Amino acid sequence: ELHLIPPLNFSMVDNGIFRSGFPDSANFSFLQTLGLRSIIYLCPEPYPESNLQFLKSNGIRLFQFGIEGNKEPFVNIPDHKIRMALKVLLDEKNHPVLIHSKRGKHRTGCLVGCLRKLQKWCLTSIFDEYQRFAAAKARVSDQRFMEIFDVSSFS
Ligand SMILES: O=C(N[C@@H]1[C@@H](OP(=O)(O)O)[C@H](OP(=O)(O)O)[C@H](OP(=O)(O)O)[C@H](OP(=O)(O)O)[C@H]1OP(=O)(O)O)C(F)(F)P(=O)(O)O
Repeated sequence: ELHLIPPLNFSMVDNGIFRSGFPDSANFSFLQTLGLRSIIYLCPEPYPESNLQFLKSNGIRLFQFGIEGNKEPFVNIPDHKIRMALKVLLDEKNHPVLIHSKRGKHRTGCLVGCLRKLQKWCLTSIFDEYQRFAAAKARVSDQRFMEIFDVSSFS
C-alpha cells in the first residue's frame, strides 16, 4: 500500500541531512522513518501544537533561526542567522537533521548552498541545485548571497 507522504519539496542533502518545506501531520509517518535527532526551522512563526507534539513524542530537538521574509529586489538575507544554522548543521551529534522553511526554496536553499560552498562545490554546481528546488521562484539575490558568502570562519 502506497501510504508514506514526504513533506513538500523533500530531499536528502547528504548523509544525515534532509531539506523540505513545512511538514504537516500527513508527513509524520514518513519523517518517523528517518529517525531524526533535530529540525533546523528557518521561519520566525511559532511551531504549531501538532508539530510540537510530534517532536516531543519522537525526541526531536527544534533549532529555530527566524529569518524574516522579503521579496526581490528588497531582499537582504540575514548572514548571522544562516551562520548560526550552519554551526548547528555541521555538528554530527545533531544528525539526522531536517532543514525546513515554508516551501523549502529560499531560506532552506540558501543554507544548503552555503553548506555546498563549505564542501568546495563550484558555484555553477551550487546554483544548479538551488535552481532545481526554487524553479520559477529562483532569485538572483539568493545566488548572490551564496557567491559572496565568506567560508573562512567555518574552515
Ligand atoms: O516560504 C517562503 N517564502 C514565500 C514568501 O513568504 P515569506 O518569505 O514572506 O514567509 C511569500 O511572500 P509573501 O507573498 O508573503 O510576500 C511568497 O513570496 P513572493 O514575494 O514571491 O510572493 C512565496 O511565494 P509563492 O509561494 O510563489 O507565493 C514565497 O515562497 P516560495 O514559493 O518558496 O517563493 C520562504 F520561507 F522564503 P521558503 O524559504 O520556505 O521558500
